[PDB]
Amino acid sequence: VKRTYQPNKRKHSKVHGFRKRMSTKNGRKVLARRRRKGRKVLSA
Amino acid sequence: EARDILKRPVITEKSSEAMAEDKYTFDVDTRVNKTQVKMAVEEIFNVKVASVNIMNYKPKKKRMGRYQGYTNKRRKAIVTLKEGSIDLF
Amino acid sequence: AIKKYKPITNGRRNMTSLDFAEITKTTPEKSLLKPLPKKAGRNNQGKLTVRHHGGGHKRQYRVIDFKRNKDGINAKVDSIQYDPNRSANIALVVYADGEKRYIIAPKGLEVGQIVESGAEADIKVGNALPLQNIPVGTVVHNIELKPGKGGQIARSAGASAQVLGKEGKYVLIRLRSGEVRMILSTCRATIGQVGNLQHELVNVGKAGRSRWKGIRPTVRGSVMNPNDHPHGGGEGRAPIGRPSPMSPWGKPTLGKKTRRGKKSSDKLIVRGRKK
RNA sequence: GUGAGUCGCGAAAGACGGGUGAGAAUCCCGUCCACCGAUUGACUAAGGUUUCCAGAGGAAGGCUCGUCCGCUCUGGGUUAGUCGGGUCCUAAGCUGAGGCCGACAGGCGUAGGCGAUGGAUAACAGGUUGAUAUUCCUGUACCACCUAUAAUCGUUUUAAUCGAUGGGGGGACGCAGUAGGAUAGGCGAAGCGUGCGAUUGGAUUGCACGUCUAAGCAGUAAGGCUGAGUAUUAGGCAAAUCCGGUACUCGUUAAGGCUGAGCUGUGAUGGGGAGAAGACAUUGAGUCUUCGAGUCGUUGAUUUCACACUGCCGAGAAAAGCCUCUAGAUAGAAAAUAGGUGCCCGUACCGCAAACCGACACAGGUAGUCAAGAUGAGAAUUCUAAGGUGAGCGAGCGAACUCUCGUUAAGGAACUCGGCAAAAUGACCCCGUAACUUCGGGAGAAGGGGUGCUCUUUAGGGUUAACGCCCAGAAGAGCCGCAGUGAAUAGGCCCAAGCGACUGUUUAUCAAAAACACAGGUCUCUGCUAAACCGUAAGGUGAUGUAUAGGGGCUGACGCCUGCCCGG
RNA sequence: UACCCUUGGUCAGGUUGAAGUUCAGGUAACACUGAAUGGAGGACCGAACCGACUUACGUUGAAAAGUGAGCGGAUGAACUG
Ligand SMILES: [Mg+2]
Ligand SMILES: [Mg+2]
Ligand SMILES: [Mg+2]
Ligand SMILES: [Mg+2]
Ligand SMILES: [Mg+2]
Ligand SMILES: [Mg+2]
Ligand SMILES: [Mg+2]
Ligand SMILES: [Mg+2]
Ligand SMILES: [Mg+2]
Ligand SMILES: [Mg+2]
Ligand SMILES: [O]
Ligand SMILES: [O]
Ligand SMILES: [O]
Ligand SMILES: [O]
Repeated sequence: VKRTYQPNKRKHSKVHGFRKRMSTKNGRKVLARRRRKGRKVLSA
Repeated sequence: EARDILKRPVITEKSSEAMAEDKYTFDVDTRVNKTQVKMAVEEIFNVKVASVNIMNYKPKKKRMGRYQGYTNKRRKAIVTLKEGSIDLF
Repeated sequence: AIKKYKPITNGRRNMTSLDFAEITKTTPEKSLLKPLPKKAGRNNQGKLTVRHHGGGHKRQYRVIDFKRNKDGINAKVDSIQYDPNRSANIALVVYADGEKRYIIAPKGLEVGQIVESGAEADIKVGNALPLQNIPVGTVVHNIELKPGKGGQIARSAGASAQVLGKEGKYVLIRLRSGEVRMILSTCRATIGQVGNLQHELVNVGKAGRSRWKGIRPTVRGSVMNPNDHPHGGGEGRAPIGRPSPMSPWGKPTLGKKTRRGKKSSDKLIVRGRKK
């Protein structure tokens, strides 16, 4: 087998990273929930 | 200025061997080019060429009160000499 | 011509391919070339719209002057070359002025033969000139429908149109496909059939030789399951139940007309024979 | 809690001695033994994030114990003008001023811009720590740049001279195949160091070593120039001494004109390296100041060094650096000399694994580089170097039963749903080889034979001045054993039939097939922002396409054939 | 995981020996003949690599789909970073 999640940075500091989120409407809303809810981390 | 460019000295067995060829080891404030250290340490002691080499370190972990936390960042800079020498000990 | 390949194994038996006797060099002119990524039949978006393309081999864009725009100036022909993206083999052309431009090859062209682009360039093979001046009863390639665009007509392998006659404005022409159209009097064209004639006797021979091009497979409809295609489903094999054999997207194939009768050139269209 | 002190304790060869310690099958030390060795070895990328090293500790973790660890506690470790990357370029793709579109959101897209797995790019050898090395020092080198200094310029023209943001050249690319020139390492020797055996015997007799960079001067094995030179110019948006064209003198002369290039010689190197006890007051006399002393010749030879050459066709990124041309800048440089200036990131460790993904210290996967010796065609196989490991429970007994391996006389598929499995065949050479056939094959058909060591005689071929060094045949004559490709790795075959023509793919984790596709055939659509299509629309595919072209349906090589019915 | 794009990398060793070329043969000239050359194939054996055919094992497993013994393809419609 090779299981899912053969990991990497660039595809993870891309897509789920910030500047994608804060370069898109929906993502800005997402961040609004992860702030309103309180969290020690974003983009992860 | 010299003040916020030199934060600490460093001493150890490593530096002790280092002082054979007239080397030294300081820790700087971060976000400092290599060159400012040269002209500034020059400014403060009048010692010079034997240019600098330098590194960084990533911050480790530590548990002192069973709560997680990290050490502080550390940029270490290694100074070496050709012109007299300096002792401040 | 086409040289049969002696059968040595299963995947050569019916094989056949060209001889390449109308070629003088192999490596092209760097300059006129131009690069070309591929798409595999799909959009600006990324979705598949046309089916079964892609998989193939890499290639480039050899530029052509279909306009034959610069007129009067005699030219010569110092080389032939090969062109993957079209059936029709292709010629290089040293103009009088040192320029260099590639042109689709008419059958029966001689290296060192000279070919013109002008009004007063009297008739031969290759020469470029309008339709009004040409006589009737002649075969012509690479007509433009419109002044100054770059021709769209008879541009593929083999023979080409026939001029049946002309008014002053507009001008008739019969195609291969045998179908008729009124064309402007002033559209630029040329004379002589196109080059390669036996591009179609090629028995491609083996599955890969569609992939080498490339194209890729197409699966039937009476095999799939009934979502993906209407004919599909059915225990065992599948007679087409419904009348009017359908596309995957409804919309039959078999006899249905799809010319949209509001188009402006429908007056120019007379005597529709092939479609 | 019960189950249960029961199943399990996660493939594997360890043993002994001496220490330690409160206490040892498990810790350290050594000696022996065994294992891998196209690897359980060595080097880096992704990845993880301090696991790295020293000193202590053993509460829990470790599938046992544990005086130990990749666990805890304290302390400490990662050095670059030249290395991978950025201040250089670019495709796919992403974003995209103005702009076109959409109920809002937002969607499309030009200009430009970001984005490497690719292109260009200035460095090497040794030493060194418990832990870093092309980063430190030691020596020797290189690129850009500034400052200082002069041997050439002379309207700032043109000339020395800068030069594009524009014009040009090249950079610049496929796949397969054979042959060749070089070196890597290996090989066996008549040069060097040590040492002569206590088991019968032997003494040219045993063992190990046999190097040296990048850089700069010369040359250089093989290739290349549809060629060199002149004049002109209907063109390369403006210009052009450059390109491209066109006409001529010289051309096939190869004179070798020019180009690029393996690698070699020399210095670098009266130096580093080094088999070296023949070296001490000394360190555990191990050890270190210390002196020891060699670079020869042969044969073998790549899968490394030119997509170079030839052939084929399925017709094989881009841009920049780099070199030129002018428009233009501008008084008027700098040869070779000295001196200095040279940024950010990363660098520790594991990296076929105990540290990554896999919930575990898990018998899985995990791209890439190097990859020695005998045997062999070979990266196959068997045994070993280099080096690394002894697999984190073991001691007893040697019952059932299960599993894994080996054997079994007589018979030989009777078992059986079915010769499932197991066994037999198996390498090299030689003889020979039917039906049928789309003439290619079938065909390794089948069947059958030989193969060991010694001695003698002989063919030979490559390599050399020759010596000898290699390579692999024949003939005879002999010896042994049951057995001579003595072990290991390596095809079971024949006949007949249906289905399918192929080779290929498929139901990831119960089906790999007679299914799907396939080249071919056929019908219908489609006259070009063509039809079909995704979308609301712009827009874009189709398509750098233009009816010998593109889309849809059905059938499935071949060749013999493809009947009647148009009422529904 | 499935396709597709751009860009790279990989595939020991051996066997077979077409087209074409050329030497003679041979014709009025071509067909055609026999040699030598040349090295095509979704060609043949067969390790890497890939895959999963049969069987045994395991089946509160070593593993939430593998191992061992054998097996098919391996210059192409191949594989994969
Ligand atoms: Mg003991
Ligand atoms: Mg090119
Ligand atoms: Mg070539
Ligand atoms: Mg890292
Ligand atoms: Mg493992
Ligand atoms: Mg070997
Ligand atoms: Mg019998
Ligand atoms: Mg029987
Ligand atoms: Mg078809
Ligand atoms: Mg094979
Ligand atoms: O094979
Ligand atoms: O094979
Ligand atoms: O094979
Ligand atoms: O093969």
